[PDB]
Amino acid sequence: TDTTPPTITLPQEVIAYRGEEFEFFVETTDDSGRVNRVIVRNIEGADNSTYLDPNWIRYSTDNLSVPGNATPANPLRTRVYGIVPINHGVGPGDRYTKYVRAEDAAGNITALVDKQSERFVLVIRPQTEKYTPQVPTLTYVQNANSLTQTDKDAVIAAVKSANPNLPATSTYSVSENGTVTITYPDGSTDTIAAAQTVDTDRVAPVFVDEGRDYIFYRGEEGTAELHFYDNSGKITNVNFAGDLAASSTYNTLLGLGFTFNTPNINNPNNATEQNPLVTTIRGTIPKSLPAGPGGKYTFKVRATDASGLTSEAKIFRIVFANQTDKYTPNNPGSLTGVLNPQQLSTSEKTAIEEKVRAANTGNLPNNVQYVVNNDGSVTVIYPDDTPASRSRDTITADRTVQDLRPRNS
Ligand SMILES: CC(=O)N[C@@H]1[C@@H](O)[C@H](O[C@@H]2O[C@H](CO)[C@H](O)[C@H](O[C@]3(C(=O)O)C[C@H](O)[C@@H](NC(C)=O)[C@H]([C@H](O)[C@H](O)CO)O3)[C@H]2O)[C@@H](CO)O[C@H]1O
Ligand SMILES: CC(=O)N[C@@H]1[C@@H](O)[C@H](O[C@@H]2O[C@H](CO)[C@H](O)[C@H](O[C@]3(C(=O)O)C[C@H](O)[C@@H](NC(C)=O)[C@H]([C@H](O)[C@H](O)CO)O3)[C@H]2O)[C@@H](CO)O[C@H]1O
Ligand SMILES: [Ca+2]
Ligand SMILES: [Ca+2]
Ligand SMILES: [Ca+2]
Ligand SMILES: [Ca+2]
Repeated sequence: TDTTPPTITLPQEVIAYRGEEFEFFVETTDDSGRVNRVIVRNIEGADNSTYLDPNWIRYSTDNLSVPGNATPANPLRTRVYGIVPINHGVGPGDRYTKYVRAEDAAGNITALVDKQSERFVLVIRPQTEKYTPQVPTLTYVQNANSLTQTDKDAVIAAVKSANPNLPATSTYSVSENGTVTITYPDGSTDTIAAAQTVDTDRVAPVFVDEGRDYIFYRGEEGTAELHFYDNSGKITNVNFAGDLAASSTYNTLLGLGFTFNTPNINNPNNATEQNPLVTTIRGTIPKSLPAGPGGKYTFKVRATDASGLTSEAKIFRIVFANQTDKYTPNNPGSLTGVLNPQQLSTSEKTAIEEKVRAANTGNLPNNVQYVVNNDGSVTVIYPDDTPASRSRDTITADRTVQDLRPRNS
């Protein structure tokens, strides 16, 4: 006859967080392979007792009283589960020792012995003891002792972003100096100290292209890309009219129809070292302005961050240049024969221009004017050429002309 009770395997300690659900499994086997009952109960009561408290601890066995439910390979599984009430205590006495018994098909039941037989300890802990908040990226403010409401909202957002595994219903408050209090649904809390959340914004925005000269070719549309970042990574305004003198040159550039575009000026995180704020200046220096010593505009630009720290006016220049500096003419594919190198005919000059034009398509601007001189050399005149600023190239006669006179005897 089967005279042996079943074997019960279960965790000795189960940590349950106040307000959340818990669940774990009891595994029961017997030598006979069959178990008829699994029970969870308080230690007190008679041998036949099934009384268990509190009401929220629950349990269930899905396959009781069947052959093969309880062997080494197909153990009987009992689910113990429930939801800890939201107002439960979390003091050292907020724990529960409950006893587990099993009975086989021949009636052998496991022994029940206070503090000695099969049992688990259910310990109730606050939700804060389950989570460890990640420190956020620093938020830079005007005054670390007295944050504004947009500073507080900026800290909360950066704490939320670094902690996406905190409970959905967690509430957050930021103190006057930035100290973050995370409050969990059970009322337990957590604090991020001001040192890890905020700092007084002390450094103004950096103009990366300080002292740069951007070459604009007269008569050709060009662009200049200006770069700024900030330690906060946020820039709220770029100013080109800081003082009367900067306001005048800048106003002069707008008169020529230049535009100034900063597409990400109203966005957050728009100005970091890696991904800097970009101002693009776009326009054409007309040919009426000549290149040379005074062919330039000196600008002073200032940028401000969200803490209102404005930088000291910094400098860049637009520098005018002639189209000749940018282009280099191709030589024609063959020379043109001339009866007299001293003085080319009209037809001779015409064939030369045809070949020089044909060799430069895709290289020089389509509206370049070629002047074939009397000696067969070629003046290339670019569209921006003016008396006050010449923009021309020369192709020498030895690249365009071939003597066709016969040789002596
Ligand atoms: C049989 C014998 O010699 N003596 C027992 C005596 O031990 C028993 O006291 C209960 O015994 C169990 C034994 O596992 C625990 O020690 C009970 O204490 C705890 C628990 O851990 O379950 C303490 C805990 O702080 C309490 N939790 C809370 C939130 O207060 C619980 C809780 O009150 C109980 O689980 C109630 O359901 O008790 C200990 O009380 C008593 C039986 O009453 O006397 C002999 O039977
Ligand atoms: C503020 C002070 O103490 N005195 C200012 C004096 O600085 C200012 O003179 C202008 O200063 C700016 C600097 O902000 C430039 O240096 C101006 O010179 C140039 C330039 O911008 O490089 C010279 C250049 O040849 C000019 N380019 C042209 C004509 O193509 C330009 C251009 O005329 C201006 O940028 C147009 O605004 O100027 C220099 O004139 C004067 C005038 O604002 O006011 C005093 O009070
Ligand atoms: Ca047995
Ligand atoms: Ca915590
Ligand atoms: Ca700053
Ligand atoms: Ca040239």
